[PDB]
Amino acid sequence: GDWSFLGNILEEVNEHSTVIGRVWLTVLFIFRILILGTAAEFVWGDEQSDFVCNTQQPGCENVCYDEAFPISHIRLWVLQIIFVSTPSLVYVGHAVHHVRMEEKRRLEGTLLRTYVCHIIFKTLFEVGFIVGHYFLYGFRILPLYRCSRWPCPNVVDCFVSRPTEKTIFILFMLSVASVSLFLNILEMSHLGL
Amino acid sequence: GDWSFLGNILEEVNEHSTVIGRVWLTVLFIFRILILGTAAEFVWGDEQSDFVCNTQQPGCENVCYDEAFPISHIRLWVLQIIFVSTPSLVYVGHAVHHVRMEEKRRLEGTLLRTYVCHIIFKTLFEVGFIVGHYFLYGFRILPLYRCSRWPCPNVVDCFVSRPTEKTIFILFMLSVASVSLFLNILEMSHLGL
Repeated sequence: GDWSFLGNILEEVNEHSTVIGRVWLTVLFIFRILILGTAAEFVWGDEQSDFVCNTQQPGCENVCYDEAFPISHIRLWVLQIIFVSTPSLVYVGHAVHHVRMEEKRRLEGTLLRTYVCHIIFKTLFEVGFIVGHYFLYGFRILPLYRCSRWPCPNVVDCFVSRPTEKTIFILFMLSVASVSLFLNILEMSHLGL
Repeated sequence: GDWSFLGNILEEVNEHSTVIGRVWLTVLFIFRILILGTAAEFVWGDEQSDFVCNTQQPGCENVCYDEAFPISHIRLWVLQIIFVSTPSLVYVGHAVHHVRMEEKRRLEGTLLRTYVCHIIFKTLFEVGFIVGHYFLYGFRILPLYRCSRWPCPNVVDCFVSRPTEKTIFILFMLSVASVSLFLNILEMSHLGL
């Protein structure tokens, strides 16, 4: 997809942020969005097309693929990016609002609170998405999925496409998110000092 | 198949037998062999060809059909006929042997024992085949057979050809065999008197 607008706003943010914050935005762009667009999206391109179940029951493949993957990982990661970005948008909006107010007439006591809260919310969203991914899928995609969802007769064997590659990228994204967390915590500590 | 030779011998027997015995041979011919040849054999003609399993596993249909029907009913009935006929052959052979012996030089004390024993053995074979059929297949062929025999993945659904018609003929043959038993018992009683 096209991320140009979000990139515009976030680049604008870069100016109004801590050094750790600029590192965080660089990470967001390079190791999440770029990889999604150029590496991961191709990996999941044939997720359902090459999902194959050992049966001749009509509709069994559509229901078994939907059971194994209620939301695809790539879409989960899209949502994750958007939600961890939103607070930064809030903060830069507050900043530009104060700027226009001063013109009509940096991290002051008024902004500081908003900035800290935005770091806090980035952290909360990151942790939430990581936990949700863990419970939904674990962190490994196994090649065999056994499904007993109607209309499938008894339990059928279905086989996932590219399970090892998908696992590699799952773990890669997990690590990127953990790095984001570390950065957020160090930024809170730096402000504290 | 061609039953002409057995028919020759058994027709020869008809002369050397009790009235109940002639009824028994008439039953054997009309209600077992004729039906097999003209009715039942067509019913089971497509037993494996129209046996269908819901799977795309190669070899699953050959192993699931062999599990459901280790011996086909028609072949079981063939064997049954042959084995219940053998003792009558023994007895008529004994009779012709005594005839030739007398020529060189009816139910006497010598034959009577053999005759009674041959009735007894007809009865034993009939009972044995009936019991064996009961344990192997019950007396109803259900339309759905569920099979978990390698190479089938998990349990698969297989569907039998002509289950209701096959059930009708199963019960018909059971009844014929029971009539044979009643005849044998009445023949033993008649001799006893």
